[PDB]
Amino acid sequence: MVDFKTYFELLNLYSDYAMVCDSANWEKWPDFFIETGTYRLQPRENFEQGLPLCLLALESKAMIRDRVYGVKETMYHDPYYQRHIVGTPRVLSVERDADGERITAEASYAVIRTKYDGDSTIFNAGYYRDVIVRTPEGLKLKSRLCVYDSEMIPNSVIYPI
Amino acid sequence: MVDFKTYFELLNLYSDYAMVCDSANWEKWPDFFIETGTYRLQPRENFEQGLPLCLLALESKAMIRDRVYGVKETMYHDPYYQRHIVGTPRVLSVERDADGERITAEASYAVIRTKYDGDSTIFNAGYYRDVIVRTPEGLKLKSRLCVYDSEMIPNSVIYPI
Amino acid sequence: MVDFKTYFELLNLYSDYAMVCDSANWEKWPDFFIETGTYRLQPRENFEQGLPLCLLALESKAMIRDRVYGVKETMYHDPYYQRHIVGTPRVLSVERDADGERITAEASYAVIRTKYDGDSTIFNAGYYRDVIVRTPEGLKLKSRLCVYDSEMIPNSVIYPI
Amino acid sequence: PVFPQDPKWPGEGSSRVPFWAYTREDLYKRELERLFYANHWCYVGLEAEIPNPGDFKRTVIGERSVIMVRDPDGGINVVENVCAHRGMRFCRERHGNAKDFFCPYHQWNYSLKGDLQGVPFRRGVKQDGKVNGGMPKDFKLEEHGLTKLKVAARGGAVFASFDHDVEPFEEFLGPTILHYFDRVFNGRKLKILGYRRQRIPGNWKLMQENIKDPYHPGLLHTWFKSELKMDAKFRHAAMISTVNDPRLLDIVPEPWWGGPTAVMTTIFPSVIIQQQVNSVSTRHIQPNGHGSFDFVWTHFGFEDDNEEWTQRRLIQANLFGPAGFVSADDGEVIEWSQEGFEQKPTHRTVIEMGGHEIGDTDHMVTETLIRGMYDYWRKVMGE
Amino acid sequence: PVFPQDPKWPGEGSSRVPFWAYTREDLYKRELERLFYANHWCYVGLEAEIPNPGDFKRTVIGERSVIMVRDPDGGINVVENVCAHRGMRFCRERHGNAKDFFCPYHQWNYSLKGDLQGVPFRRGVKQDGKVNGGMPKDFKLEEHGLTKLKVAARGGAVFASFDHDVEPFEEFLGPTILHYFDRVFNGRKLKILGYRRQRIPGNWKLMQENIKDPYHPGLLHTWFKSELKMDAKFRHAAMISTVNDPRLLDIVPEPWWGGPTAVMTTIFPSVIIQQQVNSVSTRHIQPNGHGSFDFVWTHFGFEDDNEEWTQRRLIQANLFGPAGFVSADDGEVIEWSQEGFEQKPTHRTVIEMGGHEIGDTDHMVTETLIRGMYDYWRKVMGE
Amino acid sequence: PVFPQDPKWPGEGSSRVPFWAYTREDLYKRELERLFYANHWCYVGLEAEIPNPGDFKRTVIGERSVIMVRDPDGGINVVENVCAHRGMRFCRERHGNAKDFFCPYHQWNYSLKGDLQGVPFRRGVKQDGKVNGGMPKDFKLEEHGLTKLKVAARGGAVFASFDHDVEPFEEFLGPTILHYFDRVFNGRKLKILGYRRQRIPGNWKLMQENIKDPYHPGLLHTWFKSELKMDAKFRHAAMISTVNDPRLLDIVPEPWWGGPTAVMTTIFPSVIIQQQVNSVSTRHIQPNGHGSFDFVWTHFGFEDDNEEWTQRRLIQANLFGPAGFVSADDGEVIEWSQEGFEQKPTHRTVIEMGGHEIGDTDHMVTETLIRGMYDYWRKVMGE
Ligand code: FES
Ligand code: FES
Ligand code: FES
Ligand SMILES: [Fe+3]
Ligand SMILES: [Fe+3]
Ligand SMILES: [Fe+3]
Repeated sequence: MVDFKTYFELLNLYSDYAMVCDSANWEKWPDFFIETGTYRLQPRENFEQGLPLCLLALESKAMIRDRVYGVKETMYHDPYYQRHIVGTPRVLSVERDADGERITAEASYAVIRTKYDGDSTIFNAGYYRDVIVRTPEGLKLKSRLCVYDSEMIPNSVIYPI
Repeated sequence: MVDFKTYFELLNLYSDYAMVCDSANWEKWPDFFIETGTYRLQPRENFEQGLPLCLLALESKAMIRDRVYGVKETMYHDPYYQRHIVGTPRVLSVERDADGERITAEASYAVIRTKYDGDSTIFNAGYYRDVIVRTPEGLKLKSRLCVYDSEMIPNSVIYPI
Repeated sequence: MVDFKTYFELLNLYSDYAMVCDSANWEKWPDFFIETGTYRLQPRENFEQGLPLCLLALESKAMIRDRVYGVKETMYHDPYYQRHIVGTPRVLSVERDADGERITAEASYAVIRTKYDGDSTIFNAGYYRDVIVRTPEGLKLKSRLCVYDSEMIPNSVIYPI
Repeated sequence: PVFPQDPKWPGEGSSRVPFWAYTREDLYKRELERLFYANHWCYVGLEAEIPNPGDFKRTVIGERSVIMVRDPDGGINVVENVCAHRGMRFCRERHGNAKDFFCPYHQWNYSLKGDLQGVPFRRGVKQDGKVNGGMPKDFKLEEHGLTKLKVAARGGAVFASFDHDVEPFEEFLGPTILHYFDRVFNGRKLKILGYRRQRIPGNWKLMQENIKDPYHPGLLHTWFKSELKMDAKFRHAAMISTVNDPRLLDIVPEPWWGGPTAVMTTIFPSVIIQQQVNSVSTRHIQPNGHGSFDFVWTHFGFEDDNEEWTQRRLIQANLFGPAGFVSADDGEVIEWSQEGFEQKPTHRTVIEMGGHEIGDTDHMVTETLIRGMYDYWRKVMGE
Repeated sequence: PVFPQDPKWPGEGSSRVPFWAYTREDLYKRELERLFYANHWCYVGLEAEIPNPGDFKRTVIGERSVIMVRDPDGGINVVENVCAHRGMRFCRERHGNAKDFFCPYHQWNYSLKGDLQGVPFRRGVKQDGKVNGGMPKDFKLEEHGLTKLKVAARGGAVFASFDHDVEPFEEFLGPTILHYFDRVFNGRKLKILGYRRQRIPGNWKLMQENIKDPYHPGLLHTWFKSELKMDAKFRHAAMISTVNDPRLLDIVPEPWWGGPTAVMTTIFPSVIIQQQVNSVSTRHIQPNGHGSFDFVWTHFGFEDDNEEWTQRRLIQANLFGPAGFVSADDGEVIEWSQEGFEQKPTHRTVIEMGGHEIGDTDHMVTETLIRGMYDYWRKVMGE
Repeated sequence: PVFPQDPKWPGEGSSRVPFWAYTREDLYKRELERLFYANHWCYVGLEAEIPNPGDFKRTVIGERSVIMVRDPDGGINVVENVCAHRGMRFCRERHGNAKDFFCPYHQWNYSLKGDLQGVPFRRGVKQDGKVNGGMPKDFKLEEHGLTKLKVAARGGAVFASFDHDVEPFEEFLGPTILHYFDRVFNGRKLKILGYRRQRIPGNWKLMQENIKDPYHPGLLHTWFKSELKMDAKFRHAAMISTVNDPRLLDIVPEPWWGGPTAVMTTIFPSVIIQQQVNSVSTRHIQPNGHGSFDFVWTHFGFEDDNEEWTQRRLIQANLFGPAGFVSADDGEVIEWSQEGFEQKPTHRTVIEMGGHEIGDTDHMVTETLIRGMYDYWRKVMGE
């Protein structure tokens, strides 16, 4: 379904996304997406019931850049550490068009939040549903959907999930 | 010890199990086992002290189907989401008999529970100890042992761990 | 960057470290390091601000042995289970000298503590930053750095992180 | 003296709110008694959430779980999610479809109106040759059904109340606030777009304050002709006012507005109705102790919305909710204010902008809506 | 009026339990004072858990940690897990083997009976050449040992009590409850099969009710000739009654039963003795505040069991415990009942099945055991 | 009687501390009022943490968040982290550099000394063409600044106090303890090595006791000429006394000691100054309710330290902190002692080692520092 080089790059993509959005370099979050890539962060209750509302729907890499700028310069928020624990990813399909190949893959995740002097808590838990394509810069996300179980949000989601 | 194809299938097995038992298709849990496969969910104190009692001992695929039916049609329980975060699996051994090869592998896991409007909590944490065999349908569990640290159970364990 | 066998051994190293330091054989912790290997466990605030103080700084395999002996025979501590959930590792670089090849890799971790009859909690969360070398016994840690987010420690750190 | 002893409000009027008004659990329990469980209509949902007969949605009033179910006749019943036998909270799902309510501990069955229809072993069990058990024959089902609530449905929204002698909904809101209520809920059929939920660790009143605070948006939300009106008792209020991807605004005016561009309507004590540009939502306050509350956003649209307008509402919902460019600030500052209050509960706030008078203004530079809120609070709570 | 203010029980008798009986923490502290710390034998374990001299198992009574250790002479001592110097809870392991107890803060050493044997520098320290420090010559070791408990072992089970003037165990249970106790603990030596543990967020009494509830199993547990007997004060009770993989039942009757098929025996307030089909266990209640309790299942078999019987018990344990086909319902309904109680603590339950009498019945269609339980409760706590 | 009811201290003197001294929340709030918020200097940090103007560090006193900032003139201001408008805790970072403090809820601006410099729309907003809103013109900025605290800096350490009528820092410490204070903080400029943090679930007093406990270290820490002195009021104290990788010791004496090799100085109620071999740190107590406290280790060195001495201090820090060979035991025993106290809050400890005398000794074999601590405690708390 995928050869070793692609599987290596895929696990690296999941890990890179997780660890970069936990680091001080989280503003590089849009670099994981192609220019037409989308990012949706949606509660399980809306997703399972066919309700289209998300917690966050960035319908372009440009809108993702918008979100990064808003978070970095226009939103007053409690600073916090976050730590992505991404479980073992699974490869579901590889499909082909005239654009090239698309890889569909999933991975469960747990985002752990630590406020400055507080306990580490399960901030947001759910799973990724990704369509991944290959660009000259490596594997990138064409679409990322985060269906999260943690519907009762601990007050606010600021940094990328 | 294993080639890339088998390693890919093995990581996919761990991930498939985790994500399928978190989804609405969790009733397909018995399909990860051969017909004679076993599933035991045992506290660390019983396991380490040589006490044979488990929290749940399903000694055949038939008994696993029984359990699925009991959960689905005969048990009144609070609904909740659960999310398996399976750590990086490790391969310990590959052995050979007349049926074929057996793979022994382990992986730590954390099951995160979210009741309907509640916080996400560590419901049950432990590790898998598995014997994995190859069938015409792919890799399957011959035996799965779940030694769990979270002995003080948050009231009840219903869905598959 | 790395071939399949090295990648397999690498994931096995992360998983082996995690599961061995959660088991009754945690005393084998020093065996994951070469004789000159280092282990530093440092708060994120010290690391990001260039403050050199660690929570624990073992500057040789000998000092790691010292720590193991101290924990096992010289420290009165509440016993507890701990459970490492190591996210998908990422490989950053492979470098070369006449000493051999060094692999730089990272992986996020969440250590879950279970006191004897208590809830399972996030004891310590952060990530590993490792330099890995190949020895006749397999892959070993030349240096392991644990930058942890959980700065407000739940009273005491005893077993290896 | 940082912690209070037999506290008394600092004088008369309401231009200085004491910190202990937010930090005292006895005061909070009295608030549950007098604002949520008596003399008030509290929001329980939208009609579109339960379109067909048998459709039920579980929700809350104060800290009491209730069920809003559509009756076979077409009306809406609201019952308490507590059983009559041994008080089990029997309804566990958030929503679904049932012909009747039932508790499985001993399988007591109630109609969708709360009437006890069945009690196993009620007349006993004859075996050989005796009748065994049974209920005392003075006990009849008429007196042991689910606690029923009175229901007010209007414009697609559904309120309920434990107090059955509460003023009618229209008189509860008053004419001016009811005008804006009907302005959003104008009789069209609504379509649920979805839910967002957040747990905010602050006193519930702080949310009302935050939506009775008109001039904080121009100072707090760095992602940015007004008038403020109140009902007779100063409890409800209405605030009226006139990037890489252009879709993140693409604001199109709508005729039904029909001239104010934004109206934030606080219906005390339970709900906020938000009309902001093209996003329309309800915000349900569900308190949990004196220092925390859950906040549920129901974003909805109208049936006459084509698919472009649905996408418009969805994309502009990115400004609000627990992750919005504008709305996350609110939960953050509410939590920080609660931390401040708990830090020195004998101190006081100063809500003196625009003077000390309480009344409808034609500008947004005033804290008069909060001053009226706490006038009403002092009157209702005897403080 | 939803929250009580100096509440009084709804009349005399015990056919209606008020909700606040489950929601008041002062009532819970009085419960600990009068039911767990006085006038009662409380379960502390099984003899097989400490077979050899020095073998100890840590456990709890109410909310007080204790240690049960087998004495070198062959007896069983039970001491409080609190040190005499500065009250440190020194024993941290669940089980083990110790020559003596010792606290490492200042290394005070106690015999396995709780007697203070050693205090470092007790008589002082000779240095140069003066003696420095030491305890006052009024200080005597005899007066600073571990709080010793009364110990009762019978049939292989071990109870204890802080109250030293407590009635003997046999008279504590009464003849009938002691008969069923001995029916399970018939003198054979027991084999520990294992432990299961669950934290249930409900009032501890709700567990007793659940096993003093004879007709809930036939209505709640969707996995499917009886009599109910009580002791003199109505505190203890005994309930007596007569698939893909076939191994999940394989029920074989055992001679020691020998007539009844199942007996659930509640020993107030601390333990349940369960004999169901082929599974035999103790169920230990360990309260934590008014709204939660831990529940420890010790599943055991007998020494004369071969491996066929050991599996009969092991596989049939799949029906019970925190994950059993039958037992999970119990914790779930207990949690939901507690939520209901906290929702409106002024209300009351209705336990009127089988009438209002309190007494031994020959059928299962009555709530009389709960009425007796709360008769005893009102008597002991004066409400 | 396991739980106290109108408790009274067990007799006179302070050789037996009742368990409820650690388990009562009213006592804890009185402790905050009388030991942390009045008549005491409490530790807020080191000057080296804020070298340049605008440099700030957020910290706490009791349970009240404060900010320690270096003033543009070179002094050190300490202000309360609570806003004057509506009490919002506005400073969210731990440290940084600010021209001024400001709260973003309504953007109130304060000087680095706490003086309210700016209030948006204080004077109103003229729109078209009326002036609207504004603060009442009797409202003065002078009366709504941040609560300012008095600051005492010496030797590089910085204490603060809400009480402005507090005795000077030198008279607060007394001559004997100020000698050891200055002995560590001898005027050299310090370099911060780093921070360690631990949440210990025990009463905060247990930490003071632990560093007023001179004879436990040779018995608890199995990884191992003295005198102990106190100030006039018995509150502050000073305890003075004379492997695979060898670097884990490499103890080298340094001239500034000079003659005592170790000094543990407790400054009541907030801080410990530790000089152990070559590791020097402050340990800040930050209470959170009666049953928990945060503990912040600031490990530091001196500016004249080379690269050898810096690494020496760093490597020797492996014995201390939340993971140290010596220090983890302390948090463990403090937590376990708190558990013991909560188990039976009517009991009492026995601190009778060295008799009942309170005074400076020439040996380590005494509990006199704890007896003096609780003499002072009874006096300040009227018990
Ligand atoms: S409690 Fe509702 S049926 Fe018995
Ligand atoms: S407290 Fe037990 S030895 Fe000091
Ligand atoms: S609270 Fe600081 S400005 Fe309103
Ligand atoms: Fe706002
Ligand atoms: Fe049952
Ligand atoms: Fe110590």
